[PDB]
Amino acid sequence: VTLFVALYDYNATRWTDLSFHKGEKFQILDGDSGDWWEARSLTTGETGYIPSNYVAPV
Amino acid sequence: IIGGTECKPHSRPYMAYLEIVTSNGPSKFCGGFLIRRNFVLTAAHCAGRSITVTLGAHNITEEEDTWQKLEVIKQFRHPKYNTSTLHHDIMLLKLKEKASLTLAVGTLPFPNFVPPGRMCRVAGWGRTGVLKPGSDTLQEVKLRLMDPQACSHFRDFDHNLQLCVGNPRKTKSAFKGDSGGPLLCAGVAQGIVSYGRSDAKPPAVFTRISHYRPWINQILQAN
Ligand code: NA
Ligand code: NA
Ligand code: NA
Ligand code: NA
Repeated sequence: VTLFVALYDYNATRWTDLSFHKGEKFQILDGDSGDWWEARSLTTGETGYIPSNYVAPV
Repeated sequence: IIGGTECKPHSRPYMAYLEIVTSNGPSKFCGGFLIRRNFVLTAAHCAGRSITVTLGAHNITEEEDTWQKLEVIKQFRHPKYNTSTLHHDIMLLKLKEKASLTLAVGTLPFPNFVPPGRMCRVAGWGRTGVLKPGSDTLQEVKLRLMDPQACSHFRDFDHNLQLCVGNPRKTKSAFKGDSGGPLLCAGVAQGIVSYGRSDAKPPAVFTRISHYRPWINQILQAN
């Protein structure tokens, strides 16, 4: 699996979101169903939607 | 479920607890409801690589004889489901075989556009507060269907597609872990828990089942 890294901090506004900090790494679980991607944080192990433009491949 | 009460055990025998797996990392959890002996309805955002459905549960942390655990063989996520807005947050799950009908396990098969103003009920095993764990026991709460204007702050909210649920003046609401669960109004499933504010302040947003009835009917007839 290819890892993704947060380019900015993000604070959840919906309970289906993940919050995260710049530098945090993710595995992408669903990046194929819209511009928000279901992600699992390697820091926290939590899963949720993140805005795709906030991350880049590691 | 925030501000609710523990359900009488097995009083909502259609309720499904879903455990959704993805390789390596920890699984995720949602609610659902049995609408046919081998179909569960739930939210599209609950999808994943494989799903196990637990029926007949009250305290989900303690196995008992009422439990029926079934593997999902096919996920039918709504084809227009969009992750940015969560529009069309609805999915049918085909089970590997039929559930047995018992006092604790039963279907809620479908029998109109539901207007604002009525009182409805939602149940689930989700968090009982922003920072609370998921509930051991099935909880339920009575919530008001609001005017769609009560959900204005979710800019993409669409009254044709979604219900606006929970008087903002109260703390009562569905929350994390309740996704996929049914909103029943006068005993009929009318909504599916979809999403709400990170701070749990109601109203929350539910999929309006009436809009998807033809699609549901289509999947059922062919499967
Ligand atoms: Na999450
Ligand atoms: Na969009
Ligand atoms: Na069976
Ligand atoms: Na809107």
